[PDB]
Amino acid sequence: SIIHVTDDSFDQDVLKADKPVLVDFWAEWCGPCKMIAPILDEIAEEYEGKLKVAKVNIDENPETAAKYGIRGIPTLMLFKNGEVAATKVGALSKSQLKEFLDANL
Repeated sequence: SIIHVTDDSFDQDVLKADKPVLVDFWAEWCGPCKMIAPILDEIAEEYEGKLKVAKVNIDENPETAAKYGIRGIPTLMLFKNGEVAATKVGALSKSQLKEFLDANL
């Protein structure tokens, strides 16, 4: 399950979620973001009982990019309880992403 989230919906969709949310900050000009997209598609399904996946295009959503200090991408941020539990900057492999989630969920 993946949702596309905007500045206007971030509070509802991410901060008020009933499950942890992995936020993928991306943009069109980001090659590594495209390389990790299919991995996130798989992770979203495999972790559906544990996690919600959200995508935020940073060019279209400057408020959220500014608020969370998103400077380079890819950046992934795992939210729990309305707060950032962990941040990863730069691409990682599927196995690396699972390590990150398993430790930080």
